[PDB]
Amino acid sequence: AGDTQEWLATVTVEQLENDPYPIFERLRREAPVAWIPAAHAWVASTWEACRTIADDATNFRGGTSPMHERVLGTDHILGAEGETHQDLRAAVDPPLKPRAFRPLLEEQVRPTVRRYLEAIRGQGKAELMADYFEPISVRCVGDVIGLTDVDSDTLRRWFHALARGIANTAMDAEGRFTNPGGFAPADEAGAEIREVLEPLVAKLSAEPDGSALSHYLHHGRPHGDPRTLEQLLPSLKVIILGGLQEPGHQCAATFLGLTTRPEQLKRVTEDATLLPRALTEGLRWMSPVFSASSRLPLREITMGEATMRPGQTVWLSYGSANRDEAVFDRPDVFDLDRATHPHLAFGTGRHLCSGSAYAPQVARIALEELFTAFPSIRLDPAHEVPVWGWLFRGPQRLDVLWD
Ligand code: HEM
Ligand SMILES: COc1cccc(OC)c1O
Ligand SMILES: [Mg+2]
Repeated sequence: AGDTQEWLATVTVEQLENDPYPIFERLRREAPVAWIPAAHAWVASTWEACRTIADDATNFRGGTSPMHERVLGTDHILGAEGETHQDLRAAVDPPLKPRAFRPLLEEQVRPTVRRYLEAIRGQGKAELMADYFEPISVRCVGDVIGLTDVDSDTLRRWFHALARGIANTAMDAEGRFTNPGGFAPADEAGAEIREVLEPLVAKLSAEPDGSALSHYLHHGRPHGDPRTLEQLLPSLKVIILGGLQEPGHQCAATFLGLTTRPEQLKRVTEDATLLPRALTEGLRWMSPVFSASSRLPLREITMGEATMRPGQTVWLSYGSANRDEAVFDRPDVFDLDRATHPHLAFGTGRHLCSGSAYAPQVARIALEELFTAFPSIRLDPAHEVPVWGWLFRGPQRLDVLWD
């Protein structure tokens, strides 16, 4: 145990961001829950540590951190419990259920996908993150969470700024931020978000219209007691971050994973019915919310060498859990035909991702149209694919060619 602690003292936030897999491989073997001094927080790395802490509503509550409070606000849906959590879920869940979104797939999602597809067609090359996956993700999600009138460039800037803020976790032994300037993008985005949402909230609070934000304010509420801006805003920032970022990362991770398996990529491009399985494997293989899910202990609780205390962040590395050798065979490989087993990329239990049904449908349509249009698509050998992050993880660029 002493060897493990000595090694953990050497781990930096930079190493976690740039080379997480060997770190989590060792943690799964030696410390299922471990204190990371560089991040002033615990991290759970095995499947069972993540699942147990995620699910156990008696000993753990929804997570938060000083980054969540700075970037999102204090009382966000991730941290909420009891009636407050059920009220926030009542606000945000209904539009994300299949009964609600099913018509929008062909009426809205596919036309949006095809608009971005048409813009890259004929080039024989693209950088799929900025040119395709991110605009699709932010537009298809933004259009269903009240942000139809925010352009894709702004939505992408917002999610990147908020995600950078959450990732700004370097802290000294006393828990003080060593890079407070890394919050400047999130502060700027937060002010812009509030300036967009505040007038809409004020208008729709008094004159509801059936739109997404109107439902967030009024659904499940007495007439005359709608939710207020501050009751919703931290949770809306949760969604602006992850709702907008994660689907593009699912697409990118699945695309990248497929390229590592040439025969599987070929099979998928010619049989779109395999896309749901590919997309599920993409989430397992490079979980977009790799470790940014979290819980807080409600009482002192010990797992192994980790004695966690109230108020301390326990990050759940679902991405490591999804790479756990005790659960999956050769988890480091993308395998379209992997033996069936659930994954934790959407979490589990009462905080299970509200978007877990909608996101795989956006990603399916995005990849269907891409592979139909460009069956010869491939990575450009003149570029490398930079992958980054341990809290939120995904490819930063996907330079491709096609014939
Ligand atoms: C493939 C894409 C996505 C992934 C991988 C993902 C992943 C996650 C994860 C890991 C959590 C935290 C679960 C936990 O702490 O146990 C979460 C929470 C949440 N996500 Fe998703 N997400 C995605 C897309 C979306 C979208 C598109 C939306 C909405 C438009 C959304 C809305 C939410 C909400 C509201 C929560 C909070 C649920 C709660 O705490 O009760 N997510 N997501
Ligand atoms: C810490 O921030 C987050 C963690 C997990 C999911 C999120 O958005 C859905 C999110 O915004
Ligand atoms: Mg230190």
